[PDB]
Formats: sequence, C-alpha cells, structure tokens
Amino acid sequence: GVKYTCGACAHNFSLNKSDPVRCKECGHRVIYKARTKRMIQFDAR
Amino acid sequence: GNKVHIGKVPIMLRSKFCSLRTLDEVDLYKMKECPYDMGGYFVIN
Amino acid sequence: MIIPVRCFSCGKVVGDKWDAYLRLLEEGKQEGDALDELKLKRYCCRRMVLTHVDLIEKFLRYNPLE
Ligand SMILES: [Zn+2]
Ligand SMILES: [Zn+2]
Repeated sequence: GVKYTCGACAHNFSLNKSDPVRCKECGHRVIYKARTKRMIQFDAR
Repeated sequence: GNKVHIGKVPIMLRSKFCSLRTLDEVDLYKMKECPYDMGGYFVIN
Repeated sequence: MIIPVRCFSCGKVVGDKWDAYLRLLEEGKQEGDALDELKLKRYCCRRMVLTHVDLIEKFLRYNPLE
C-alpha cells in the first residue's frame, strides 16, 4: 500500500493501518516514508 | 538486601557516563553524531 | 558546501577549477601562485577559490539512509 524504509538496514516494505511500527528485518523502530510517485519540477533559478 | 532502584538521572552528553565517550572516530558517524558537537548539555523530552 | 559554479561578482566560471587547485597544493605551490597558474586574475574570482570551505566531504561520511 504505502512504501516505507528501514532506518537501519534500508529494507523496503509496506504497512496497512493495523500492523505495528517496526522493521520486519531488524526490528528497528524508526522508519521513513518513501518518495512520492509524482514528478517534481524545479525552475533552476 | 537486594539492590533497590531510586530513579533515573539525566546524563550530560560526552561526559564519562555517556555512551558516546568511547566509540572512537569510526563509530561516531554510524551513531549519527557529529564530531564537532562537544556536548555539555542534557536531553529532556 | 561545494564549489560555486560561477564567481558571484563577475560571473566567470570557476566550478571546473577546484580539482586542479587541490592538486597544485600537493606539489608545494603557494596559494597565490596556484591561482595565478589557473589564470584567475581579478580578485573577485580569487576569493571564490581561496576562501571556499568544502563541507560536502564531511556530509558524505554519514551513512546513506536508504
Ligand atoms: Zn531493518
Ligand atoms: Zn571573480
């Protein structure tokens, strides 16, 4: 559903509302949302 | 007889009782700590 | 943070001369002479290279989050 990233081992995975907030690989409890699908534009000024 | 616990005392960063006092240069970067940060302060909430 | 592309004051490109400047310092040249060899004659251009501080080498030491 929503892409996340493990703050320790960088494994990517998804979570729905119900699951606990941890990394499946190492059990790290600090995680970060992945970059959005949309394209970003900047004017280079 | 058994050791009793009276509470928790906030530790001044980079003092002798802080977990950063050791580590050395190689590990400090892994703990996301900046080597220019000289401590002398506490972390409360 | 990283060497500016242009001199702020006059606009001459200086972002391609940073690597050449560090190499000249290993060979023992003095800062004034190194700038002279690179043909940076106006002192507006000279401040850019002489006084830049390369912090990006420090920021890269932090292990990639991803
Ligand atoms: Zn992990
Ligand atoms: Zn200039």
